[PDB]
Amino acid sequence: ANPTVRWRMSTSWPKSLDTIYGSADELCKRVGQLTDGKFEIRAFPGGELVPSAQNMDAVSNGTVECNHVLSTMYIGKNTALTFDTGLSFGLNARQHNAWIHYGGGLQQLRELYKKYNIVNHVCGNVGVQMGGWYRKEIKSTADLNGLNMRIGGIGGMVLSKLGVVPQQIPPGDIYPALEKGTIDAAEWIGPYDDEKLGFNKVAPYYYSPGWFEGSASITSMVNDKAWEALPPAYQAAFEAACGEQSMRMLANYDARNPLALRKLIAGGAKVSFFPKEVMDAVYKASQQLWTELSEKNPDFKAIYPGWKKFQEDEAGWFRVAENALDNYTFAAVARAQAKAENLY
Amino acid sequence: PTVRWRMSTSWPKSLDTIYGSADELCKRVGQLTDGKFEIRAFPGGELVPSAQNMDAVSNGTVECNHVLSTMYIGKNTALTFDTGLSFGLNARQHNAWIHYGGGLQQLRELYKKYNIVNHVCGNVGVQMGGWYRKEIKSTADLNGLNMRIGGIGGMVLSKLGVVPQQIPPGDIYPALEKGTIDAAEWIGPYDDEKLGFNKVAPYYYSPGWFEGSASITSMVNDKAWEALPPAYQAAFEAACGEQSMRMLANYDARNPLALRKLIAGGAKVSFFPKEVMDAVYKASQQLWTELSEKNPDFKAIYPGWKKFQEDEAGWFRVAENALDNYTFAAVARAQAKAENLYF
Ligand SMILES: O=C(O)c1ccccn1
Ligand SMILES: O=C(O)c1ccccn1
Ligand SMILES: [Ca+2]
Ligand SMILES: [Ca+2]
Repeated sequence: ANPTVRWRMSTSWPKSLDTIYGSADELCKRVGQLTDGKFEIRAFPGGELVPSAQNMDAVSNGTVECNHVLSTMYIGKNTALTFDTGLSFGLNARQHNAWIHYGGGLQQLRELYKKYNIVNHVCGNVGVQMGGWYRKEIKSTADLNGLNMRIGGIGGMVLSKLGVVPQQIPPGDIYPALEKGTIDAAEWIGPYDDEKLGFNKVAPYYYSPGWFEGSASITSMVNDKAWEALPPAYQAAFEAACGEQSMRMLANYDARNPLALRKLIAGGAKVSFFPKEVMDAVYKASQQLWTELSEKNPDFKAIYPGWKKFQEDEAGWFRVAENALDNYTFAAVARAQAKAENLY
Repeated sequence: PTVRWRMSTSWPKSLDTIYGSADELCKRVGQLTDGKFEIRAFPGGELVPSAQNMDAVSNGTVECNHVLSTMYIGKNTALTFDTGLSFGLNARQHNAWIHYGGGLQQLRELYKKYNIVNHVCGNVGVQMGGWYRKEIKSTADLNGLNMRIGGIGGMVLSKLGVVPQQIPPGDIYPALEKGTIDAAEWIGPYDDEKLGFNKVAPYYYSPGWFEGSASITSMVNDKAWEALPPAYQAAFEAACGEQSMRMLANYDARNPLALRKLIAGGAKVSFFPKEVMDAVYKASQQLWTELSEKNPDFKAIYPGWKKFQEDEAGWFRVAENALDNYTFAAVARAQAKAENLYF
C-alpha cells in the first residue's frame, strides 16, 4: 500500500479570494480524493507560514514541500522565470498551456528550476488581467512618469523604463497603500478579485487591458527531494490535480468576472481602454526589455528564441480561425443584445 | 479493487490529438490507481460503429465512450449544449459554463434519461470551415451542396439547402475522392492533413462557425459509474478535467505547423464571405427558436445558456479580446518589419 504523506502548501493569497486561493484548496482536496486521504496536502494563505516573498526560497530549502505562487514575484532571483508566469504581450492562456505541455516549455523550465531544488508544475491561470486602478487619469505615457504603482510580475520591469516605480505589494496590503496614497495606482487581477479587495472604493479609474502578461499563469513549486520521495501514484495525483486546475481556476474567473464588472460599473467605476499611445509605448518597452534580458541572463537567452517562434506560429494560427470566429461572435452577441434591449 | 472498462471512441488511432487524448486519459486513470482501474480505449468502429457509441453506453454494452455528443442529435437535439452551439461559447467560456455556471448539472439531468453520467473530457477549439472543390462566393453556392459535417451545424446548413452527412473520420476521404460528397469539414489543419483532404479539395475555408468550440464527452454507463468507489470516480473526473486542457493544448501546438505545410503544398486558405457568415449566423438563431419550440429539453437550457454567453462575450470584449487582438497584430507587424515588409 502507498504510505501516508503529509505536506504543507504555502500560497501567496488571502483565503477570501475563492478564485485563486479556492483553486489551491481544490487542488489539495482532489489529491486527497485520489489517494483516499493518504496524501494530505494542507494549503495556507499568503504570509501565514512565511511571507509570500519567501515562498520560492522556502520550497528550495525544504521548509515547506510546495507552494502556490506567481513565479515572477521572484524575478529578482532569475528573470527567466518570466517564461513560466508569462511575458508582457506574451502567449494567451491557451497558447501558454500549449507551449508548456506540447511545445517543449515544461522541460526547459524543469531544467531552470532544478538549479533551485524545485520541480515545477503549472496549476492555474487568471487569463488577461485588467490594467489596474488609478487615482488620476492616464491620458498619455507622460502620466506614467513618476507613478508609484503596485504591480506583480515582469510588467513592473517594463514600466520602469517609462518612469514608473513598481512594487510587488502582497494582495492583502494593496488597499491600505492605495487608500493612504503611498501608491498612486495598483493592478491585481480583475473584476471579481479587485472588487473583493476593495480598490474601487479608493481609485475611480479602471483601465484595460492588463498587457503585463499575455496570461498570468500560476505555479506550484515542489521541493525536489519531497517530489522524489513520492510513490508514482502520488506524483500522478499531483500532476493530474495541477492539470485539472489549469482549466478550473480560469473557468471560475471566467464565470465570476462578468457580474463583478457589472457591479463595479454600477457602483461608479470608470472603465476605459489605455490610450493607443500608451499601449504602443509599453509594447515597445517590452521588446527592448527582452533584448536586454537576453544579453544579461543566459537562462533567458536559452529560452527566448524558441519561445518567440512559438508565439509567432500561435498568433498566426489564431488569427486564421480562433480569433476570426470570436471577433465575429462577440460582436454578433453584442448586437443581438442591443437589439433586444431596444425592442420596446 | 480491479476494475476493467472498455472505452469506445469515435476516432482513428492515427489522430494522436483526439484519440491520443483518450489514450492519455486511460493511462492517467491507471497511474492514479496503480493499474487497478484499467480502461482500454478502442478506435472508432472497432467495438461498435461510432453512430452507436451513445446507445452502446446506455444499454451497457460498453462502460464508457469518447465522442462528439452531437453525432447523436437525432436522439435529442439538447445534446448540443454539451458539444457546443453554432456561434456558441468558445472553449474557455464553455468550460466556465460547465464547471462554474451550472451547465454540468443541467446536462447530468438530461443524460440521466439515457442511463448516462457525462463528463467533459476535451475540446478541439475553433474548427476550420472545411474543404471545398468550388469556391464559396455566396450562400447560393451552399444550395444543394453534399457536405460531410459533424454536429449541430449540419442542421443549421440544412436551412440553406445543404445536405449534411456525419460520415466517420476514416470514411471522409474516400467519399470526397469519389465525389459522393462535394465538401467536408472535420476539425483543423493537423487532423485534416493527416486524413488527406487537401489531396482532393483545393479550397480550405475559415472559420468553422459550426461550434463555438467542439467539446468532447465521455459518456459513462450510470450503473458502471455508480459502482465505482469514490477514489476511482475522482480519478476519472480528474483525468477528464486534465484532458479538457491537454487535448486542446496539443491541437494548439500542432495546428500552426500543419497549416504551414498545407499552404506550402498548395491549399488555398480563404475566409467565408461576410454574406455567408451573416446568413449562417441568422439561420443558427432561427434554429434555436425552432428547437426551443419543438424540444422541451432544449427550451429548458437555452435561456440561461444565452444569458451566460451574453455575459461572457461582454466581459471578453473588455480585456481578453482587447489584448489578443493587439498582440496578434503586433506579432505579425514585428514579423513583417524584420523582413522590411509593409504591414
Ligand atoms: O501579483 C500579481 O499581480 C498577481 C498574482 C497572481 C495572479 C496575477 N497577478
Ligand atoms: O465529427 C466531427 O465533425 C467532429 C468530431 C470531433 C470534434 C470535432 N468535430
Ligand atoms: Ca497582476
Ligand atoms: Ca467538425
